[PDB]
Amino acid sequence: MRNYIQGIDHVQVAAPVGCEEEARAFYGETIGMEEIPKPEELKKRGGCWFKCGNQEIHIGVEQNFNPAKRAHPAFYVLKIDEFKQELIKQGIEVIDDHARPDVIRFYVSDPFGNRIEFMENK
Amino acid sequence: MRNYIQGIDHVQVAAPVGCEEEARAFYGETIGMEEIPKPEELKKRGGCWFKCGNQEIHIGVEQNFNPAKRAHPAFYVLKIDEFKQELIKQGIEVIDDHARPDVIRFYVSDPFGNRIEFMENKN
Repeated sequence: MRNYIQGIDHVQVAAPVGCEEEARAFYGETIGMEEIPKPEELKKRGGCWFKCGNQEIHIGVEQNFNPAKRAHPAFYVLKIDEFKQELIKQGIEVIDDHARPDVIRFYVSDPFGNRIEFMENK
Repeated sequence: MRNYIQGIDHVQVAAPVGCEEEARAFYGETIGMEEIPKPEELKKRGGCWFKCGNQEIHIGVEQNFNPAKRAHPAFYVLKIDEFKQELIKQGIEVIDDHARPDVIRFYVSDPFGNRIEFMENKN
């Protein structure tokens, strides 16, 4: 078979109804992603989209939300140790991980309890 | 604040213990992604990694696996039309989505019940 898949366009992360202020304050303010406008048709669904490099993260509203604690997206970060201190400074709780040896990584939870990984190569 | 975040490096998709054969059959054979060897130190954890463009998908083993039927990763596809009919040819069930009119897209479930989305911009 031919090679159709070109990469990850975006990841969708779930959140409850009314999540927007908190989503904006964490993804936008705190970790510093740029919010982007949703397509006109999809606005009526609630939620927020944010840009990270050539990819996006779509925070989507769910009727019966449960956070994703295991499966999760991993974002590549420049200057990870500087970024991490910027998070710690803002009261974000971080969890370091040394299991993968040529990579620096840590985990955080978004305001809704969803697992996020940040990594950079050593 | 400076702009530290560069992109999505990978997505971790959960699966049960013993999933490797079924994961390779679907992610590798069916959808056609290239299997990537895991770091030596991580072998014992089970699971498999597949390449997609400058990104990866990591299938990670979970004893307490719960499939992600709603929140999911979305993969960009060239010639999605033709990709979709290649999946149907192989007996894969596809669920089209027409809500976003600038984009063609559809969902499938992997063998463990996780939702995956495929999309392409319209020309």
